[PDB]
Amino acid sequence: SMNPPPPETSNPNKPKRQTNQLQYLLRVVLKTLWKHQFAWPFQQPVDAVKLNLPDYYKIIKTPMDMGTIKKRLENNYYWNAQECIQDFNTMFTNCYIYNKPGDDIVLMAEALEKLFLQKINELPTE
Ligand SMILES: Cc1cc(/N=N/c2ccc(S(=O)(=O)Nc3ccccn3)cc2)c(N)c(C)c1O
Repeated sequence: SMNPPPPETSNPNKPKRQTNQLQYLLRVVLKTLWKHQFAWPFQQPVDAVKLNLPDYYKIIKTPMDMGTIKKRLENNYYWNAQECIQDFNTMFTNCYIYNKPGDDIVLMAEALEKLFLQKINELPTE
């Protein structure tokens, strides 16, 4: 099986804006997670071909990753902070669906998610 195309990251038919929350999500949240020691599985779409995961895209229909999120932020793809937050949550959830408790990748997701949630608790005002 081929990989699916990656998620879209730019669309000139959507309106654009910068908000203080979206700024925080790129400059604080995304950049803090990106440099973490456990970021590496999450920095690009899951390459099911290269990683020998032939059922990955049979199970995961809404793939998401932080490379995609970073590009979406940088391209003003998101209008609402919640859309971005949702993408992070999808990314974690997919990892929990496909993998099992105690897998190394799950433990890495958990740690990154706890950090994510801490930072989201510190989002500034609308
Ligand atoms: C999200 C997710 C990601 C997964 N793998 N992601 C990977 C992402 C990148 C690599 S890498 O370029 O070899 N870089 C490495 C490999 C090992 C250690 C540090 N960096 C390997 C795997 C994976 N195998 C599953 C099952 C997942 O659910």
